[PDB]
Amino acid sequence: QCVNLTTRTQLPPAYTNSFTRGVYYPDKVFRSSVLHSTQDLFLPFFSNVTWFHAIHVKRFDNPVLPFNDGVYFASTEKSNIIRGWIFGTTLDSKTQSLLIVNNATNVVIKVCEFQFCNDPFLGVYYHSWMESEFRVYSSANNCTFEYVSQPFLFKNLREFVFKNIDGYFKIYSKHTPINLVRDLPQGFSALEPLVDLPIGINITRFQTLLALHRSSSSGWTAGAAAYYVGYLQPRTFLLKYNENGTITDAVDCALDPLSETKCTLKSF
Amino acid sequence: EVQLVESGGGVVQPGGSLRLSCAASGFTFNSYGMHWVRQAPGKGLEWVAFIRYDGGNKYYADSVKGRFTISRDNSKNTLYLQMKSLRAEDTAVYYCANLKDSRYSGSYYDYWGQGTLVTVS
Amino acid sequence: VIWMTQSPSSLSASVGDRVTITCQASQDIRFYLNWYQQKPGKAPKLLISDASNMETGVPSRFSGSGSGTDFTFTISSLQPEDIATYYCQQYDNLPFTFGPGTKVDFK
Ligand SMILES: *[C@@H]1O[C@H](CO)[C@@H](O[C@@H]2O[C@H](CO)[C@@H](O[C@@H]3O[C@H](CO)[C@@H](O)[C@H](O)[C@@H]3O)[C@H](O)[C@H]2NC(C)=O)[C@H](O)[C@H]1NC(C)=O
Ligand SMILES: *[C@@H]1O[C@H](CO)[C@@H](O[C@@H]2O[C@H](CO)[C@@H](O)[C@H](O)[C@H]2NC(C)=O)[C@H](O)[C@H]1NC(C)=O
Ligand SMILES: *[C@@H]1O[C@H](CO)[C@@H](O)[C@H](O)[C@H]1NC(C)=O
Ligand SMILES: *[C@@H]1O[C@H](CO)[C@@H](O)[C@H](O)[C@H]1NC(C)=O
Ligand SMILES: *[C@@H]1O[C@H](CO)[C@@H](O)[C@H](O)[C@H]1NC(C)=O
Ligand SMILES: *[C@@H]1O[C@H](CO)[C@@H](O)[C@H](O)[C@H]1NC(C)=O
Repeated sequence: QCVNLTTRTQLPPAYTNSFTRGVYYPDKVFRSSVLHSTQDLFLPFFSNVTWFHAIHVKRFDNPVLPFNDGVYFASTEKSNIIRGWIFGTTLDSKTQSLLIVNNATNVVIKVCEFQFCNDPFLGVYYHSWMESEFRVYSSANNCTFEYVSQPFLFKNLREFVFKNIDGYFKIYSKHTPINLVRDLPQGFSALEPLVDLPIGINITRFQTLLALHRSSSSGWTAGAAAYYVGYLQPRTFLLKYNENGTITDAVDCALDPLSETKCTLKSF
Repeated sequence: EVQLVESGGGVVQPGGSLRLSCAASGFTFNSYGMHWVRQAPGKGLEWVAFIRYDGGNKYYADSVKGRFTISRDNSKNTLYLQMKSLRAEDTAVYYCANLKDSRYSGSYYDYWGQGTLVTVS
Repeated sequence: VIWMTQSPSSLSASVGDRVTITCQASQDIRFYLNWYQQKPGKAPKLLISDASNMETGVPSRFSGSGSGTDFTFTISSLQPEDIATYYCQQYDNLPFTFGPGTKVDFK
């Protein structure tokens, strides 16, 4: 049974500085002690990343966002409210949609003709604990893909990159400690590849799934939740690999004349 | 919260030019593609142009292709339309819009501005 | 370029009457059709997306359906505030196009 959570008006956006974050390993190739110039979809340096407050403190506002050419997603929470994502086009029974949901022991990824709720969420009950996906969708049929593995998900900062190229949905991720609030940290950390899913569907829009506790819409409560969303662009990067093949630095060649010089000369 | 404000309208001679602009606020403008739509007096809606979120790919209606140029500045949240070689037939109210589109722009919300009148005579 | 047409170009109906507007595409556009409602002096309001999905805030008296080339917009019980020009718009491919527009008047 779907319930109406989004009974409030839409809140205005906030923005933060991406600094030098959102860089991922462009391929599965080992390189070391070398500066490599690569052209791929990357999050532009020092760009404005949208900061969303899906649950503000009981204001529930968890919008459907465009996917564009790829999405940079990040969150900092210990409450395990963010569980997963929905990717697709019409996000209804007319087309195939990708549902990624994490839980206590596993991650379940399905591609089906899901009929999603207007403002879908994961239902969590306490008796032992019970969890239901029927608060996300009413029904689903014509499933084409299924994958099950281990969970994808101071404070812990979780970063993901979502791409959809030539039928492959590519996920990159990184998990780091953070002692800051209301922003993204400075410094460099590359995101390692997580999984390549041979799905073969179109993605133009996506939504974040939050878990709510049963403790009709007025009976569903959760603590504050927030996340950051950026978008990838066709950019040229100079990536610095150390002796162990770990990327320790990077230059966004279009950030400024100085960066252009570094990329031209292949030097930091 | 969401606003779209067209400006730069007015009266110009045939064969002349005019640059329109639309100021966006209340939403993350740099995440969405944007459209221009025009409506001549007594007529229906006509699609004019579309630009992607990154300001890269641009598309035009055949009736304005080669004359109009669409552009955007994401640091100012401003959408622009540069019209060259204007004709009497181009008299219309011009709107900037974020049209709900599950195929190309990925917009889940439909937003329109107020409309700015362009007269060519 | 896909051509769009609507029929009738104009209809009159009274309060409580059922109003149907037909939109036809020259090419198969699947389920990618929007419906807009425009009143004089105002920008168009979206009522239906993806052929049959209702926008939030739109009264339940509005509905629509169809697939491929032939689509229908329906008002199950016309109200005095429903007097407007309705447009269909395809977004299956670029360039996007709007239909001629159907004016619903008051009987
Ligand atoms: C995912 O998005 C792509 C890109 O829009 C869709 O590809 C497009 O599919 C349509 C329908 O098959 C193609 O139209 C057809 O083109 C052929 C010529 O190749 C023409 O003979 C047919 O009469 C018709 O016009 C369209 O060209 C094609 N676009 C591109 C760039 O290839 C794809 O179908 C979408 N996937 C799903 C499941 O919707
Ligand atoms: C977390 O997700 C896993 C994976 O879907 C759930 O485990 C499945 O449970 C069903 C129902 O009992 C079984 O038929 C499947 O064979 C199980 N699969 C695996 C890999 O274990 C698990 O129950 C979920 N956790 C909770 C609390 O619901
Ligand atoms: C949610 O709102 C719709 C009206 O848009 C209503 O029909 C539905 O019953 C509501 N859901 C619940 C659980 O009340
Ligand atoms: C980010 O937004 C600020 C306004 O808050 C603006 O001054 C700055 O130029 C923007 N930077 C980029 C890269 O858009
Ligand atoms: C399932 O989806 C595939 C791919 O779109 C389609 O060809 C097939 O006909 C669908 N099956 C059913 C029962 O809808
Ligand atoms: C590289 O790996 C070795 C272990 O084989 C470690 O001692 C060294 O500190 C690492 N260097 C860097 C830059 O990670």
